[PDB]
Amino acid sequence: PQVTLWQRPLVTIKIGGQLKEALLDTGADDTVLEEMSLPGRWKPKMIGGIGGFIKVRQYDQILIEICGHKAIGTVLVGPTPVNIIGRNLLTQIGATLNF
Amino acid sequence: PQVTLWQRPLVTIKIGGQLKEALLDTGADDTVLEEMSLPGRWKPKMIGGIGGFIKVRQYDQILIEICGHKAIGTVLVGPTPVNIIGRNLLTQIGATLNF
Ligand SMILES: C=CCN1C(=O)N(CC=C)[C@H](Cc2ccccc2)[C@H](O)[C@@H](O)[C@H]1Cc1ccccc1
Repeated sequence: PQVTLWQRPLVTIKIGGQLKEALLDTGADDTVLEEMSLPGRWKPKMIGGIGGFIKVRQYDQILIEICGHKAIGTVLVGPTPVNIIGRNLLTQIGATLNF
Repeated sequence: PQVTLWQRPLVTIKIGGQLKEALLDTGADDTVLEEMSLPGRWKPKMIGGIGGFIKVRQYDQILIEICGHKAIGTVLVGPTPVNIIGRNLLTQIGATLNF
């Protein structure tokens, strides 16, 4: 859909069987979701924001349905306040920005 | 234009007669800018982010030109790694997210 930006662009995602809201974020290179339980193995990596660097777990090959469109990619879960869908998935869902 | 999200959506702003490069960021509610010289009539504020809080100077009624659309709004200057155009301005250049 076209989303305007008078409101936060939130979408439901279904991930790991769980349903969440998540912010569509063209500013973020990566997708980071708050702690939740995901299956599979995983690695520790850390990422920056404003404010500073949080430690996180890299999960690869993980399947998300984002607004129902589907996709697989790396998710980082860790201490965010908001679950963020960043350009690695926004690209598979085919998102664009138009001005 | 239409920005595809393979690469970061960087754009040039002219702000206070200085030329910067910034990120069009749909997940940020405000515009925050690295430290720079502004005509200093401003207030303390603190914005939150990933990985912590940072402390910013709030200026409003700043004219910004973000591509040749001028937009006027509140700008938070402060210790961010990257200049970020958030939704308060994007709505003013009319930007949309689409998929
Ligand atoms: C990867 C996420 C870090 N990040 C943030 O820290 N902020 C903060 C910007 C205001 C919000 C995400 C956010 C929104 C609301 C609450 C918490 C986080 C932006 O929307 C994100 O793109 C991004 C901007 C950024 C890019 C590169 C280096 C530093 C920062």
